[PDB]
Amino acid sequence: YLLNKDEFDSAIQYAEHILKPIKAEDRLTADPEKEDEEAREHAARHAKAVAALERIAKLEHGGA
Amino acid sequence: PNKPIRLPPLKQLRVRQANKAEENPCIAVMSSVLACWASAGYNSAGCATVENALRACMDAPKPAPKPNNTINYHLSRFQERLTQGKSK
Amino acid sequence: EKEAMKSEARRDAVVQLYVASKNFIVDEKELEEHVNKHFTEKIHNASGRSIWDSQKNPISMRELRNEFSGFNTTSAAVKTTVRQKNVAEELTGGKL
Amino acid sequence: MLYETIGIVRPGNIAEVKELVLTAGKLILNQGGVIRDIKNWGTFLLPRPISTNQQRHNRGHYFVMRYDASIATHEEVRRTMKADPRVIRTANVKLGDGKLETLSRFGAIPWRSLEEA
Amino acid sequence: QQELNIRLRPSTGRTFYVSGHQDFAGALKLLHRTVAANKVKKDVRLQRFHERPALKRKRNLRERWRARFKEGFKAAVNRTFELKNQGW
Amino acid sequence: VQELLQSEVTSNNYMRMMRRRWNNGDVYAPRDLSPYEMKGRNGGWVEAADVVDELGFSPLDNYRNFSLISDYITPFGRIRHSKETGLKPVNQRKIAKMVRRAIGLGIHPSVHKHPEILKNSNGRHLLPLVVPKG
Amino acid sequence: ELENKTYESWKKWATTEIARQESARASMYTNVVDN
Amino acid sequence: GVSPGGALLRTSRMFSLPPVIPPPPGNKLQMISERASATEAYPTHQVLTTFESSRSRGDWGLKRPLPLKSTTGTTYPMVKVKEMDSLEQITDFTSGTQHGLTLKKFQALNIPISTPSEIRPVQRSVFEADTDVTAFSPDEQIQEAEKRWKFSGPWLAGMTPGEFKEYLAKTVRPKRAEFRKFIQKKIAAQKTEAANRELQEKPESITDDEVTEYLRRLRNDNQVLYDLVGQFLDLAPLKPPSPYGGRGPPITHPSAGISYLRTAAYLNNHPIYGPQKSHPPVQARVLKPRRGNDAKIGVAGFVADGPLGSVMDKFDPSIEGGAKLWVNVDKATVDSTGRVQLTVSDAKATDVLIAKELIGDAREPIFGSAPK
Amino acid sequence: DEPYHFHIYSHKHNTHITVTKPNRDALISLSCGNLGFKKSNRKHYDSAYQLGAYVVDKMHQMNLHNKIKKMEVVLRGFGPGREAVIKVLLGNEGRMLRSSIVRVSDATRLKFGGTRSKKPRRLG
RNA sequence: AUUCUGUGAUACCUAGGGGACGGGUAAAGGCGAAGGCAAUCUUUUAUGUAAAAACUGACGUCGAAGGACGAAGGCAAAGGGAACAAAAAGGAUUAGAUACCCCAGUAGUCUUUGCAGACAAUUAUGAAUGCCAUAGGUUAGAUUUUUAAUUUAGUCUAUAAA
Ligand SMILES: [K+]
Ligand SMILES: [K+]
Ligand SMILES: [K+]
Ligand SMILES: [K+]
Ligand SMILES: [K+]
Ligand SMILES: [Mg+2]
Ligand SMILES: [Mg+2]
Ligand SMILES: [Mg+2]
Ligand SMILES: [Mg+2]
Ligand SMILES: [Mg+2]
Ligand SMILES: [Mg+2]
Ligand SMILES: [Mg+2]
Ligand SMILES: [Mg+2]
Ligand SMILES: [Mg+2]
Ligand SMILES: [Mg+2]
Ligand SMILES: [Mg+2]
Ligand SMILES: [Mg+2]
Ligand SMILES: [Mg+2]
Ligand SMILES: [Mg+2]
Ligand SMILES: [Mg+2]
Ligand SMILES: [Mg+2]
Repeated sequence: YLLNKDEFDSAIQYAEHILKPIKAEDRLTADPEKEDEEAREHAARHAKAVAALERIAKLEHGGA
Repeated sequence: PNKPIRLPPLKQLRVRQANKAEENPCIAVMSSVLACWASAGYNSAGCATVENALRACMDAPKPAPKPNNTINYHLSRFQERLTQGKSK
Repeated sequence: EKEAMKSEARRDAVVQLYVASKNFIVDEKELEEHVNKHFTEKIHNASGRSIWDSQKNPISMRELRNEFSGFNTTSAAVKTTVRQKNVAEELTGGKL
Repeated sequence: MLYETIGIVRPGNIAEVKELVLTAGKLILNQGGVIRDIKNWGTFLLPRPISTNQQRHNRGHYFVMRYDASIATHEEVRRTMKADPRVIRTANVKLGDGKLETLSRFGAIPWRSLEEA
Repeated sequence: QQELNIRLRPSTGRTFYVSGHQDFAGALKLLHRTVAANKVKKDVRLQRFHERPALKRKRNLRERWRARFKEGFKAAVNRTFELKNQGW
Repeated sequence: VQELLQSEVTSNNYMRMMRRRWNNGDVYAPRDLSPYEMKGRNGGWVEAADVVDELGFSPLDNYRNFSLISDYITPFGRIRHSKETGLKPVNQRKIAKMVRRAIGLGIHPSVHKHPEILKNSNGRHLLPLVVPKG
Repeated sequence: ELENKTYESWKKWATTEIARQESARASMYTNVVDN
Repeated sequence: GVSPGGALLRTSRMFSLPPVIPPPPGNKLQMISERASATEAYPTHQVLTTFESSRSRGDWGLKRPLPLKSTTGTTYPMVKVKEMDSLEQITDFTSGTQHGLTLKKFQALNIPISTPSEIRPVQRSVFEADTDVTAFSPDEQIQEAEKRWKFSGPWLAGMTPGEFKEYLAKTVRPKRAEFRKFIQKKIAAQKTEAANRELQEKPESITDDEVTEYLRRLRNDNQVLYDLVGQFLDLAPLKPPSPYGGRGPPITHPSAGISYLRTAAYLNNHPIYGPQKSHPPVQARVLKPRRGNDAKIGVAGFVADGPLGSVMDKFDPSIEGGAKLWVNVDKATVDSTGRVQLTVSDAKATDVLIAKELIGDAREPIFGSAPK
Repeated sequence: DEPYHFHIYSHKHNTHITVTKPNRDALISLSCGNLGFKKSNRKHYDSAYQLGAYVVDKMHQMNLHNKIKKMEVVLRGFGPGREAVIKVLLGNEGRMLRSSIVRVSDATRLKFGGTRSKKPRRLG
């Protein structure tokens, strides 16, 4: 799809940043067990995205 | 869907039959009489009414014809203005 | 700059494909868990044994025209939010 | 490329339709593909009674599968499906225009809505 | 149905049912309009003999022009009365 | 009291002749009540615009929609002309090819509308059945 | 007042046009046998 | 810079004709009739008039004189010109009385046009200086954006799925760079509000990476961002989090130029009966009786819903000229589609007798022969 | 339960009328030649009308106007009998059967391509 | 009339098998150098068109010959064979009837591999370049105050100068 490893990696790093769960705006009432779990759900959800996207953008899966 | 075309130049823009050539109003009545004879028989009594209606046709006068339709006169006025021209 | 615009447009398409990757199946574990959940004999309100039973019919033209001619009335609320969000994402560049 | 396969299997036994989905699914994942969605439509009427493998079928168990795979993988799904005697009929299609913007808007298989394009 | 299966055949599509506001004579009229709109009678006449591709292409061109000429003629006839009404 | 029933018949009769649906805000003149305006010389219920562009969907990507196929075929399974659909030649070809694909793939009938759509339309209990005959 | 005079013209047309349908409708059947 | 001939044509009268405005919008996906067409919601062409000495000659200031049969005889000379010269070498014109006299009949009701209300009836004029404004400053905040009525951006709920995609692709997509600047100007207010609030005990306004982070912070609160996005694209408010965001903003002036009165809070001083309690009634025509179970009435040429309350229930061919009903026009407003909608209400009994008395239709006159 | 059928096959040279059971087994399969009409007299509109009246009459003898509660009329072909037989059912002969009709179908056979037809005739 | 049918036809059904063909959509529509190309999925192939930029920098047009492609029919080989149908033959019509019409019917049409090279293979108009005034349609885009105008490349209709 007219992509390259550079543009592809730049998009992944950009999507992970804008979708990164923002922690509590303060530390007073910051709930730990609810923030640490969102970090794993984002990390796990991120790894799944990199795997799926690496397979869709693969040039070996293209046509003529 | 496209719009109506612009007619090419014609020798004359007109309709063949300006006035509707209506049909004899009783040819339909006879068909009803002929329809009963096929289902109820000839010398039956059920068809005794339709036969009276058929006899009533010819005893009545023929309606007079309508005045001619002036459509063709107006079509000839706007021909060059409505089509691509007029053939010579 | 003209080639950057083509690169930024090519990037937004990958960010949208990144968000949509939540529901994809990439390993046999998710495949099995997905099939065992949706492929059962009493999933379509069993009674009913077809998607036509649970969901009446696939949306037709009449149903697509009534959404913009007949009603206009509250369904426009949920429709106004999804559109109000798309304008923000495509303008902000993010995925609000 | 993004493909979509509609499979119509014999009705009556749910274990059969589950074995075909897993067989065609594991074949896509092992070959390096990505399955985007698998919808389970139940058993309803066929376009007309069709006979296959010495049986007269009036209904069929539908199911749609949308996946990103290669040409070789796609041609093996069609070959394995067609070769199986439990499938009444199969329909395969290549979704989208082949571009990245249109290909990024294909998610879940719709029933009460359209494919935005 | 769950017990008996529907008879899915070309006649299934050309079927019209009798109901409260539609009697047998009403279903016949509806059947004739749909059979005419779908040009079932024309197909039976064209499928009686074989028409090689060139003759079919040239027959369509003659019929397609007469349809445009007739449609463009009705627009000029009615455009003439729109102007006559204005007094031109 | 039967004399009251015939009134309902005469009333609905005239209601059928008023071939117009009045709406709020619609301006009308003394001429909009004459026969020439109520007759409705327009013998066609033309469509406003190209729905394929207004709804913004790709037909080929929606071939699996059985209701969409039955909407663009006549009861006899014949694709509808652009006169009825009111589509542009480009969108007419996409919807025609969308019908041929569904029928060609063998997921939609070719001589009538989908069976599951006939089960819901009027005449449900009257659909032609197949007696086992044995 | 102009609407009144125009409404009447429609009433006469409707009254004369409905008689056409009811008459042509009843006469649709070939009940001319008078059994 | 222009020749004396070109200078005269500019200020000419025929050159001052307004362009033909688009017709009143209707259901986009709904079917319509293309051959025949009735009167429109509001006029789209200008109505023309002449002197009585010129009309007899057929001169209407147009290219050619109009035919006398179709333009003479009536009382009000009114004409609508569709093309000053068509391909038939004729001036395609029609009568303009369907709208010219609908305006005079409406203004005869002597009622203003109020802002749409929700259902404490408070009829507020639409010409108020606080609401009727179109010129706004970039500093214009959000709380005062609801008073406006003319927005540059479209109403997202009213667009079709196709028009919305074309909008996202050709209007908002190429405005990303401009929007980032719009944030920087806000940051100038964010760093100065906290840096200048203690001096009484501007910032660089140019950043690249700080903007990217500020937008992320707003992902937890989507409402504060929509107010920031809408303010930039100039979108009409949608939901309360007020100015009747149900059907959308009006496509025209709230009054539509049909009436310029600002209130109906006045009493009619009768010659013999002194001031009146309510405005004089107006006779309406019944259209489409209940037996849709809703009735329609024609008041001053406009169609409205019958009063909330027979003649409006069942059709009666015995009534001459149709069924007619005396009513009082309570409120008049202009919806978002350009239509003029009236909230008609049934008229009192004594009032209809007072009105009929002047015109000479009252059977028992309230004056002279009214002992009780 | 499926209704009875009143197939009416009519073409340029003859007309066939078949009354079948719900399972589509023929009860009365007659043609214009069954009434004695010879080679060319079978195409006449009048001969198709008598066949319709004859079949309707034979149904009464078999006591089918009481046995048949639901019936379907299937039309095939556009010959003279398509209109003739309809006026029999719609006329005074089908008075008893007209009330049991629930469907009106058309079974005219068309081919979407199909085998090649005869070559056009040169009559002149 | 020859012909089919009591060895049960036509008509109405059920269950299996086979071969080709391609209804609507469809249009003055499109595509290719031409011949020609119209059901559907996947795979695969060279041009062409629109708008913006960037790039090469005359790298272009025509083209005897050679080579390639080239409708239908036909030859050769191996398949296929439902339908249609030269031939051969029968029944009619006719002064006579090879014929036109009819009952039937083999090559052939279809598949694969070669041969063959003739066509009203036509726009009765070789290809290409520069240029000359308008109008009304239509096909695929582009721009816009996307209503409707403007514009690029096609195609057709009717005219001006000629
Ligand atoms: K027989
Ligand atoms: K050719
Ligand atoms: K033959
Ligand atoms: K011979
Ligand atoms: K052109
Ligand atoms: Mg022959
Ligand atoms: Mg001769
Ligand atoms: Mg047998
Ligand atoms: Mg085959
Ligand atoms: Mg076709
Ligand atoms: Mg080309
Ligand atoms: Mg060359
Ligand atoms: Mg050469
Ligand atoms: Mg050859
Ligand atoms: Mg050969
Ligand atoms: Mg051979
Ligand atoms: Mg060939
Ligand atoms: Mg060769
Ligand atoms: Mg040729
Ligand atoms: Mg040459
Ligand atoms: Mg062409």
